[PDB]
Amino acid sequence: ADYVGLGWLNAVSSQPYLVQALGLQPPPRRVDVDAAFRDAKGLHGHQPWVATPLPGQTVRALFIGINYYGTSAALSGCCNDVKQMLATLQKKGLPINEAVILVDEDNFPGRTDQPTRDNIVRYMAWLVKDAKPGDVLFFHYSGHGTQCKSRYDQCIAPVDFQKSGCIVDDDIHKLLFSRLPEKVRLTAVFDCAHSGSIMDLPFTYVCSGGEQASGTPHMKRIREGNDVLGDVMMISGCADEQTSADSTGAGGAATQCITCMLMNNQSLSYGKLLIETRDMLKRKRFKQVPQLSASKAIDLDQTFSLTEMFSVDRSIQ
Repeated sequence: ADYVGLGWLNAVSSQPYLVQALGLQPPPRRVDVDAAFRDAKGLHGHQPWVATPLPGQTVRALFIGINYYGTSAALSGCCNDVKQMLATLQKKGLPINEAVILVDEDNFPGRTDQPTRDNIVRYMAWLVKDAKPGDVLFFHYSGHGTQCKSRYDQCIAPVDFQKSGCIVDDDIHKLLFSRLPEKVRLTAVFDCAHSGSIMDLPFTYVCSGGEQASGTPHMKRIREGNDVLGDVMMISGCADEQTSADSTGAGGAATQCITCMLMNNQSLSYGKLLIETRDMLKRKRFKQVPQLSASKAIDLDQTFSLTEMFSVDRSIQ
């Protein structure tokens, strides 16, 4: 229960790891959200550490890390990403009331269960089911992203995807984002080397190579219409959108982005902080740059946090 003390902040690798593309999958079993929320009743997490509670706010968190041990899909770094995520939240004192940890690593302290399709679906429902105004939700996934046939969709691969199929981004959006009420904040981190999904969110900002701290970044609308009431922030990695003057991938970029953002001790804005994070990723030889997506156009002059509602950038329709 002292994840920092186990070396999970400072004594594990924070370097890129290899992620070879999973390859096209057969059609998945689409989510019945009713069943998911039914099967979530009676599910519970545990308090992973003690920290100073935030008055008027409760914090819930779901962490998923999948290494696919023993298979041709095996990855070396995804459970290690969850280690770093947990230790960073502990170091920064996020007062998590209930956490669920779905990892396939044995002897992982605090592990709740295996990251199978059915567990991922029902625990995604668990994360959002009790959400009241002021609540703070946190979600982290590190594992394969790929594509699956319809009846292509972007999807994530549970540890038992070979038997149970994948989970479509469209269904993740419905489980995690669509059922939040107003005045609830969620942060979702998706560390997928080979899916460019932003989980169908309407606004995004990519911190590409030409951005400068002395610039004035804004999010942009990329989808018409919106079904998310809550304040959802997503961090992922993507290809640099700056044109260069000059499948296998690097895993771990999104996790390094969020942990770096949190480890910065200076209360920087979203905008300034993403520049620092972009520079870190390049330094450490990651392929990706930071991508911040959201359910509202966030004013990037707002201070980064996990806990606060967004200040809306009224310049973005």
